[PDB]
Parts: sequence; structure tokens; C-alpha cells
Amino acid sequence: LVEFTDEEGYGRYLDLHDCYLKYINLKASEKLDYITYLSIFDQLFDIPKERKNAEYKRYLEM
Amino acid sequence: SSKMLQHIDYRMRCILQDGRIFIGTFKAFDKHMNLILCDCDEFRKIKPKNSKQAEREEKRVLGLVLLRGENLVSMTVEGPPP
Amino acid sequence: PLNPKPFLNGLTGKPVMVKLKWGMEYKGYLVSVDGYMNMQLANTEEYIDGALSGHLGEVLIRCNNVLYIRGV
Amino acid sequence: AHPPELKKFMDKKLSLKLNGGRHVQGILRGFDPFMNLVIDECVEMATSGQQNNIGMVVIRGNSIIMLEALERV
Amino acid sequence: VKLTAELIEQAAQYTNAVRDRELDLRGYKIPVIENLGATLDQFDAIDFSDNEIRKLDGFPLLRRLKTLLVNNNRICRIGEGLDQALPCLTELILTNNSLVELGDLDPLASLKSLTYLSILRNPVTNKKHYRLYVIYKVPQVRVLDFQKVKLKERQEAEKMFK
Amino acid sequence: QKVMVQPINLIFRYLQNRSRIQVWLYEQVNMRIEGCIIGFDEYMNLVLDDAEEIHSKTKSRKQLGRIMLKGDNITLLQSVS
Amino acid sequence: MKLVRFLMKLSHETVTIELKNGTQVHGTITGVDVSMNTHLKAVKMTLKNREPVQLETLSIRGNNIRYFILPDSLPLDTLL
Amino acid sequence: SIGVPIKVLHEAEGHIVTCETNTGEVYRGKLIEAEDNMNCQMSNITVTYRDGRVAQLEQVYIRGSKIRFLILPDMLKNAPMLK
Amino acid sequence: PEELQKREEEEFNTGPLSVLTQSVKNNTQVLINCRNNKKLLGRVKAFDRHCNMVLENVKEMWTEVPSKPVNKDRYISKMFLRGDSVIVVLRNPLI
RNA sequence: GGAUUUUUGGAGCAGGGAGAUGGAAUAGGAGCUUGCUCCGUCCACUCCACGCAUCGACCUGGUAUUGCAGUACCUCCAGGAACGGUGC
Repeated sequence: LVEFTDEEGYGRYLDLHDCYLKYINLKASEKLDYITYLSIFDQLFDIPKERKNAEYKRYLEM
Repeated sequence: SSKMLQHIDYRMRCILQDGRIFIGTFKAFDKHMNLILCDCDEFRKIKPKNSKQAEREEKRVLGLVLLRGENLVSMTVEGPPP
Repeated sequence: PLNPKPFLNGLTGKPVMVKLKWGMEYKGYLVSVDGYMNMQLANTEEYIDGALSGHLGEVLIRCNNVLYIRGV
Repeated sequence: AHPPELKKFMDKKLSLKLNGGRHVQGILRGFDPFMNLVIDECVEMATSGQQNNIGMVVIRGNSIIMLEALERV
Repeated sequence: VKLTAELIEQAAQYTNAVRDRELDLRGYKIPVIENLGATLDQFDAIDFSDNEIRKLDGFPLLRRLKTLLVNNNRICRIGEGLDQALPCLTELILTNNSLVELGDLDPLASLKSLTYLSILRNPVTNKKHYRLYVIYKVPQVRVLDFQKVKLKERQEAEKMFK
Repeated sequence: QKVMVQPINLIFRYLQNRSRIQVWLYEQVNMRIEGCIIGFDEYMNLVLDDAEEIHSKTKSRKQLGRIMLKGDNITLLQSVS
Repeated sequence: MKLVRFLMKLSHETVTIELKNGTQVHGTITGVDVSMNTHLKAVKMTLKNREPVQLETLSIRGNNIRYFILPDSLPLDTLL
Repeated sequence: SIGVPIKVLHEAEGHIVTCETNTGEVYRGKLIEAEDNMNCQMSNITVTYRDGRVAQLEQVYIRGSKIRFLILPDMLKNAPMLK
Repeated sequence: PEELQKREEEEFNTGPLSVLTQSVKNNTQVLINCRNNKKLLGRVKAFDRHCNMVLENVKEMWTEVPSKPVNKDRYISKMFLRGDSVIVVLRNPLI
């Protein structure tokens, strides 16, 4: 019931929009677009596209 | 469109000019959208003025209230239609 | 008798101190304030309680803030 | 576009609550469809009991959210 | 017989006698206390007139509850988790019930909100010092057997049974 | 029956007198606008002359000259001179 | 023209409304009329010093709103 | 156009109603003359001014612009507006 | 309609809202001054009579007292604004 | 059809002072963790000016009424302020 969102599809899509909006409100970058979002959310432990020495790490944790 | 015209006749929490929530079995709309809430009550924050006293709400009921158009901050549904 | 139109037109461009509904007194030359009473000054400085504090200049206020308008 | 019904109350005494918590005690004297009830022999009543006779107050319905009656008219 | 959310949603949730939200389920003999929270935070009174509920138990989390009718029921005991599920509760009218011994008064005292109560027509009634046990265990109570509580009664009820 | 004495009639007679009055405000009954009105229109957005803010509690008066106060933040006035 | 008509370009649109009573909410509103009347849905709302309160069918007013946030995949010139 | 709200106000005028205004000015009494602009004339009312000394005056002119709400006849619940 | 929108362009351009008109024809990032003391900085993408302006690269800041108030700061790029909550719309801030 | 009655908003904000009075286990900085010193968010007690008055409901005991009608709210004395907003 509550385990499936609108587009998520009970296991077809997931909720990356919310963390994306949080990262947008954090970094505020005029080119923080689909490619940057997907690259930050696909990899594991690269040199991250934002400072992990700020609350960006906690936001990634959320 | 007349969006609420589907959600009327049920107990709906209408919001206030000062932040209360008032569950009245809403009736109808307007161009000013002044509310005619039937079987309608209210409840607002009983502010402790402190933290070792906690916050509650004392119960008030008007019954049927003609809330002037300057009132609504929102209109959500808090009771199905009886 | 000097109605809104002639008075605010002879002061539209005269450096006006215009008090807004929160202490804001603009000190500057208005551009135009038509029947919509939308204010807008050119090289006006901010004041709080009559203390010149800000440099934004040509700023365009909604009349909904306007408390008073005078040409200093 | 409809004038207000102060018609039998005109030329009679009302004690009005306008914004700023203020009161104007006076006679109903003049109005417009804008409800701008104008009170002569009208006196202010402040937060404190201080009261000043204002001569002729043309008190706009812009603020005055109340006014009670002194008589039956 | 199955007492469902059928009979809880079809129940009447509207103006009570004292002008509060009451939800009556009269005429079911419902012995099953389940599926109730579907009152949906718009209810304060839960009434089960004509019920056979094996005891006092089976309610959901209602931080709002203001009246409950468990009279004409089969109440034998009194269950534990009543307060956190009824903190706004003052009226839990369980008259015409079958509570027997003061061990059925064990969770009765843990509420901070009980003032308007009724357990009438129970064998706990004509027992000696029964209202004394009640006036000991119920601090904030004001309506007991439809006549006020007394400070003399409270003195008796605290002082006795040390 | 009896005829209407417009608030615009009041403001017009005041302006014709060129008289000095103090005016009330909105949501703050402490401050009064002491000055004279120069002209008018059909809108009753009060224009003023040699006006000053006069505080009740503070007891000060800050003058503007020919000021144009808001029209909706007017309540009434007392003709002081 | 007005930007009320630009906000009329919002249905099945992921928006965020900061309303008049210190409110900030995420919402897919239901339908918006010419006077800004935009009724919320499945919205998580938080007024001044509040919680994430949920409304599955709510009716957010007009002049009692302050700020609106549109989708990110929303072409501005095409929306006005 | 014309408001069934105004029809409700017309069914609420003439008898005991209870208006509630902006700063807490709530007048429970005979809301005699209300015009669709809502400048409600009440008669023989008990108004609180939110002051808890909810005192009884006569023939008050409580504007509806500040009117937060208005408790109307509980007998017209079957109105012709909603039905 | 046609002549009305002609006069409307002339009104937004050669009237008081020249600040937002230049924010639209010049693509300026302009300070919309709220009546509620929440300073949003950004462009003006859609603008009209009543001061209804849609701002891009929007950044909202407030004086948040937890003390000595801090500048609560966030930046939602695209976001709309109606002209009721606005006290001003100023073309040019020093930043 | 954004100007004095409702939908282009007057909204925001801040809780009066102090005592070698105190709590922050998982949460603040520096003196580079522990110890200890000073420092910019509350509540409990106490001093002022229980932040000040009104009224309303209630708890306390005494006290007047035995009565039929659709309620803003109906006893009187006295205490206490557990609760609400109105003027500063």
C-alpha cells in the first residue's frame, strides 16, 4: 500500500527526486543537471561532486 | 473548474486566518468561496507559554458556521461523509 | 488643491523619502507611479527609522507597502 | 453596488470599534456605499481611558469592525 | 459473529448529547474489538450499545477520545494499555457491566485524565469500601456515580488500607 | 429621508479650509499624522502638507513636508487647527 | 497577460508552495483556476515551526500563498 | 455571481447567530441586518471582544470583513443551497 | 486584446515596473523585496502588471534567530512569485 | 473585476530583570579529549512588580429552589489561582 509511490512501480522505479531536490537546494548550481545528478548517484566512492566535509555527507546519508 | 465540488458534504478541516483547523461537513463554494460548514467545530493551540507544560487544544463547536471568504488558508478532508 | 496625479508627478523624480509599512524609507528620485501606485525610484537609498543604510538605487516597490511619500 | 443599511440609525449615537483597538463615540452623520460612516460629536477612546472630542470624524469602514447603539432610533 | 470495520464505518459519528463527536454501533452484540482506528481522527466517542465484549480491551490509539459506551456489555475485567490509547479520555462509561473484584481496578488509576466515570450495576458495587477503593485510586476524578467526589472520601481512601 | 454628508465632503471642506488635522492609522494607535491636506481625488488617498509623525508613548514629531500617506491606512482625523 | 496564466500551466506537475502562514509544502496540486486557486494533493505541509503534515486532497488558497516552485523539467518560456 | 454563501447569510440573519471577528470580537445575538457585503447588524448581542468579559450590548454594527466565521441556525442544516 | 497588450507592454516598459522590464529584456537577476522579510535573489522570467514575477536562479534568505540571527540561505533555481507578498521589485543589487 | 467588507495580504518579530541556584546522558567553542574556566538557545524553585486588571468555566465546603422546555451562560459567600484572550 504505502510501499509503492506514483511512478516507483512497487519495485520498478525509486525515489531519487527527493535527494536530488535536497542536493539542488544545497549546492545551488546553474548546471547541476541530469548528467551530474546521475553521475553522483551511480558511482560508489569517487572524488564526490560535492564537499563531503559539509552536510552533503549527512544529506547523502538521508 | 470547481475542485472542492467533489470533496464537499464530508467533514473537512478548513484552515483559518490565524492557523486553526475546523472540521465542518463542508457544503459549498463561491467566487469569494465563503464557507458554509455544517456540523462544524474548531480547535486551536492551547499554548503552554512553556515547555515543561505541553501543548493541547480545547474543543469548540459552532455547529453550522458561515466562515467569511477571508478565512481559508486551506481545505483538507478529515472526515468521510456521514 | 493639488491632486495625487500632479503632486506625485512633481515628486516623481524629486528625491522622496517614502516610508514603507515596515520602517523602510526610500530616499531617491522616483521614475513613475501611475494609477497602480506602483512606486519606483532611481538611485534611492534604504532607511530604517530615517537612517540611510542601503545602496540598491533604482528599486521598484509595490504600493501595498507604502505608508507615506514626501519630496525632501 | 449597494448602499449600506444605516438608515434608521442615522443621526443617532453609536460607539464604534475601529482598528488600533480604538473607539469612536459619535452620531451617525454621513456615509457612502463604501460604508464610510462619518461621526460628528465623535470622540476618540484610546487604550487608556483617555478620550478627546474630535469635532467631526469621517471614519472609514476601512478598519472599523464594530459599532454598538446608544438608543432604539 | 464478525465485528468488522463495516459496522465501525457504518457507525454513526456525529453530534452526541453533550455536543461532541460520538460513534454509535447499537444493535450488533459485537464481541470483537477490532478495526476501529478507521474513525479517522474525527471521533472522540466510541459506543457499543448492545455488545457482548468478553472484557474491557481492544481499542486503537485514540489520543482524542472523549466518550466511550461499553455499557450493556460483557465486561468482566479491565485491560492494561488504556491511557496511552485514551489520554483525552474522561468518559469511559461501563455501567451494566460485570466487574467483580478490586483486582479489576488495577489499570484504573494509571490515567491522568479520568474524571467522568461509571461502572454501575457491577458486583463491585455493594462491596464494603468499594467506593473507598475508587476514591483512593482515582485522583483527578470529579464525576463518580453521578455525584461529586469528596475530600473527606479522599482522606478516608488514602488513610485506610496502609 | 435625511441626506448624505459624504466623507469626501468632509475632506473637501477641510482642504478648502487648508486646515491642520491629525489623522489615525492602522494596527498602531500610538502614532498620529499631524498636517494639512493639499488636494484630493475620487479615491480618498490622503495627500498631506507639512505633516509630522507624532508618537503617544515616545512623544516625538518627525516632519516630512508635503507628504503622501497611504489611502488604505487612513481611519479618521481631528482638526487641531 | 499575467503569470497567473503561467501558473495555470501546472497539472500533473511536481511543485512546492510556501504559503501565507509560514507554510512550506511539497505538492502535486489538483487543479488551479485563474485566481491562483491551486488545490494540493498528497502534499507534505509544514507551517511555521511545524511537522510534515499530510493532505491527500487539500485546497491551497490564492492571496494566502507566498511563493511557488515549479518542476525542474519545466520549460519556462513554454510555461508562460 | 450570487452566492449560496449569501443565501446562507440571509438564512442566518434575523435571529440569534454568533459572529466571530478578527481580533476576537465575537458577538452572539440577533444578527438583524446583514447585507451581502456582510456588514452584519446584530441586536441584543453578547460580544466578548476576546476579552472573556463577554458583555451584552444592543444593535451593534459588526463588519463582516473582519468576520472569521458566523454560527448560523442549526435548524437549516437541510438548506436549499446544499440540500 | 491587441491594442490593450500593446499599451500593456508600454506600461510595463515605460512605467514603474521598468526594473522588471529590464530584468526581462536584459535578463537581469533582480531583488524581489518581500513584505514578509524573506529576501529572494534571482532573474525575472515571467512578469506582468500586478508584480507577478517568475524568478530563475532563486535564492531565499532569512534572518533566522536560533543568539544573533543567521542568514538562512537556500537556492531553488526556478520558482514563481505573486506580487502580493512582494513589497518591491528592484532591478539592480550590488550582488 | 490587485484601491475603505472577504482572493494579489499589516506581514514579520521578540518574551520584563538576577542570585557562589541547577539539568543537556546521545549535540555546542576555545583553552588542542578526561579535569577545570568563560561563553552567545529553556524550564523547576525563590526576590522584585506570584509579568500587571477584567470576566468566564471549574475544585472546596455551606447555602435557594421540586420545577416543564428547547440553551450564548443562570444561585449566593468565601479561598485558590490548574486554563483562555482583551488594554500596558
